[PDB]
Formats: sequence, structure tokens, C-alpha cells
Amino acid sequence: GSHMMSTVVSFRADDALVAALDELARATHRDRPYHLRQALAQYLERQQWQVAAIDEGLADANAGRLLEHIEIEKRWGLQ
Amino acid sequence: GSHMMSTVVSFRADDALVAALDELARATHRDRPYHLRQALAQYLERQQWQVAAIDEGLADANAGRLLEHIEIEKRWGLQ
Amino acid sequence: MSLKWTRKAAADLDAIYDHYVVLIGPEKALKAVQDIVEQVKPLQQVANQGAGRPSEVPGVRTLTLERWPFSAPFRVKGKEIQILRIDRVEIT
Amino acid sequence: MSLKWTRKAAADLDAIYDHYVVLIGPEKALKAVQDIVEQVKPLQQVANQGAGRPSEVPGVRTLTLERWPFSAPFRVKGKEIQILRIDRVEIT
Repeated sequence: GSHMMSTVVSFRADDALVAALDELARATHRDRPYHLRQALAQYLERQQWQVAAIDEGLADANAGRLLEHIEIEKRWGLQ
Repeated sequence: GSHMMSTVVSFRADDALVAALDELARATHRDRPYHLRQALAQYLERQQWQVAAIDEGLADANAGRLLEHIEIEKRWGLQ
Repeated sequence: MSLKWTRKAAADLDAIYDHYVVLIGPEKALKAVQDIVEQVKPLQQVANQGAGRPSEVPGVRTLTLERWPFSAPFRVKGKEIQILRIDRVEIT
Repeated sequence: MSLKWTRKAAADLDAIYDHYVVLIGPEKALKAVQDIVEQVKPLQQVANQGAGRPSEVPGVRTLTLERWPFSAPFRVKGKEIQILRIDRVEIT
């Protein structure tokens, strides 16, 4: 597992979301904190994939690998 | 927005995850609760897509739309 | 016991192959799909039919696969183990 | 001001077309991509170049598109608005 300490995170969530979380906990036989940790970890993982994608786009832009908008339109049949 | 009441959800999270969350909050200029609500909502949405997918598989199974494992292997070149 | 795949699970493998062929080419995409198929095979043995973890759906267990970001929901029905889907999932 | 797309963002549109052609066929996949392209076009106007919300990446804003689950990260650089990617995203 992890060899890190942890902190208590708290936030307000609408009752429907909490009810859906509780129902998922019942069906999967794992408690609320397990699923909340999965939700946060997976969210942050997705956000790092967005950073990775943006970075690849910045690399193109800084190398001058840029196309004119009108040319995008022409390839897609718009102008 | 929502016309629902809300409840405080709390859970323990390792310090690296909380630090990554805090850094994301800084960069995006939105606070911790906003991102935690996004993380939970998106997690539950993904879990409902898994239910939807399983359901389509159950519908096949109950209609007898079933293939033998060996035939899967043969199509994929394994036996 | 008989191990069977739904029509949808079989189509899933074809869709997974097409997803990986455009990323890693046909030789490696084929190996990815063969790996998934061989990971499902041991569910034929009764000793393994309690593997995985309860899914959200009643009476269905879900096997989280190794190496590839997929899960195999399955159930025991009579004399059959039924592979219901090969679903893409997010794993931490 | 000039509106430009990176090589990667242009390839993204081609990949998005292929993703939707297998789900909804070529006529509707084409309309989906054309919709995305037309949603990006107003970033050419200075009045819109503060739209979207700060991305995780410094100096890059992200426009969350309508109708389709994609976001367009962009930045102003000199006399250019640069469309950096068309990224798939999850939206609640």
C-alpha cells in the first residue's frame, strides 16, 4: 500500500449524489471512503492526462507546426 | 442549479492526492469542494455506464446469444 | 462447466482490436486481445468462479484484467459461466 | 488576428471523425466534426479570447465545447490564437 500519512477531506455534496454513492457502496460491498478515494484518484489521473495532451499541443505550437483555420475548414468541407 | 439539499461527506485521503488536488485548485482557480464534487459526479457517471454495459450483456445472455469460448479462441488464432 | 461469451462480449474484442491497431499496430493489437481472452479462460474452473469483485449489478461479478484497462463482468447461470462484456474501465 | 491549429489538433479532428463514423456513420460523424470546427472559429475575435476557463497548464485556457464531449485548449501568442488540441473530456 501507501507509506504516506493522510488528511481528512470534507465537502458538501447534494443528497442525490450521496445516495447514489451509498447505493454503489451497498452493491459493491465497499464503504464510502473507498469509493471516494477511487473517485478522487481517478479524477486527478484524468486531469494529468489533460495536461499531457496540452503539453503535446504546446510542443507543436512552439515548433511552428501550425495550420491556418481556413485550411481546417476547407479539409472539412466548410469553406 | 440544483434544488436539493446537501450533506457533508468526509473521507481520509493520502497527502499526495490532497496536494495534487490543491495544486489543481490553484491552477484552475476553483476551490477544493468544486473539484471534489466534479470527481464524485464523474465517478458515479462512469459507474452507471458500467451498469448500462453489463445490462446489454445480460440481455444477450438471456436471449441465448452466447458463443463457446473455444470459438472465441479460434477466431483469435489461439486454438 | 461451459464457458460462454455473449454476442456483445465477442464484439467487444473486435472493437478492442480496432482500438489498439490504430495505436500500436496489428501485431501488438492481436497480442493484446489474445491476452484478454487467455485471462478470461480460467473462469472455466469452479475454483475461480468467485474471483473478481461484486459488480454494481446483482448476481454479476467483475474480473479486473491485468495489463489492459478492461474488466470482464460475468455470472454463473446453471451449468454455464457467461462472460457478459469486455468493458473499458478506469483503474487507479 | 490569425487563428491557427496545431498539427496535433488537426489530427485530433481526423481521429474524432473516425471515432464517430463507427458509432453513427459518416454523414453524422462529418457534421459532428464540422460543429466542433465552427465552435472554435469565434476564438478569432478578441472579444472571445478570454472565454473558456483556465486550464491546468499555465497560459492556456480551455474552451468546453457544446454538444460533444470535447474541450479546446488554446492560448494567445503574439498575433496568433493557437488551438492546441481537441481533447476528449468527461463532463457532468
